Amino acid sequence: AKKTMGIHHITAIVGHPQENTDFYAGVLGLRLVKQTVNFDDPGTYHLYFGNEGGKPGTIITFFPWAGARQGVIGDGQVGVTSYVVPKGAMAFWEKRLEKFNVPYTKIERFGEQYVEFDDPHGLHLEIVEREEGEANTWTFGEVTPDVAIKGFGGATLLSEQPDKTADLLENIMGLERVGKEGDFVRYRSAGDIGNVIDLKLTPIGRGQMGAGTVHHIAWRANDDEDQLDWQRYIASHGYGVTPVRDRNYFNAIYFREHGEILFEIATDPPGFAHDETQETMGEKLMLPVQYEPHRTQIEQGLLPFEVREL
Ligand SMILES: [Zn+2]
Repeated sequence: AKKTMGIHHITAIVGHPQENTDFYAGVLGLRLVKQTVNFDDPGTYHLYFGNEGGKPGTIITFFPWAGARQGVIGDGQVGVTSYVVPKGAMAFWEKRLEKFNVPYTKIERFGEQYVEFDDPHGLHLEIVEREEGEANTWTFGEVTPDVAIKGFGGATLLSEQPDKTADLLENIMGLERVGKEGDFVRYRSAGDIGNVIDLKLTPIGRGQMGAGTVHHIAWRANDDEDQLDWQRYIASHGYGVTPVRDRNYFNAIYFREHGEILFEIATDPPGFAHDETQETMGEKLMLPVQYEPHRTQIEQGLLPFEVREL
């Protein structure tokens, strides 16, 4: 079958863009690498945060719509998004969360210690220390390369049918089974980031779509050719798959897996530096060219916000 390097990006519906940004840039120190709009709804932001380069495996993306049409975290969703930091950096993050009045808990699984906390709109996050994965050199506030979030450590999936999700991850998608512990089976992809995928083995009841939930998880393809191969393979192995959609910073295909999680395969190229320079990406509102004749309509409707140090 096929083999993905790991997570490309994760996409979530959240609340006010300023609140979202104050958390992901202000607290977590991630770079806003692209501000654009939702391809489907031009009157809604689509914000992309990541490491200094917005590299695949570091990219968290948001549809911020203020007013919180709140969903419920449950089966058929990514339950927890995992962020990896350098070895020894746990205390930096614990003290920083405390400074910002963000409660956290400490849990252990598979011999690793995790800091668990929620973002302002209810998404479940965690931080884990690992040597693997390139340092994030985006300096923002007190966040420096020796402590900065390097990207995703992985994610924890809540599946309506965990046996089917496991079969997909291991036997179709080429992830290696690490083992089982507690209520989890763990899988590892071959990349050095976005690579540790935990699957909860007992269903906790179906989630509800809406704000404060993860919308989908995207897995990496090396290039357009690899993605086309994925489309052919996935469609012939028991799933519905969309046509390729050009999202400007990558091409995308989507398929809902049997545990009801929405998966995506996204190409590593071209990335976020091809309609803005690497040094300025994230600074201007970029639009799908189809909407450039409505820039006035579009901007008039978007809430202002700024990336700011807290
Ligand atoms: Zn996506």
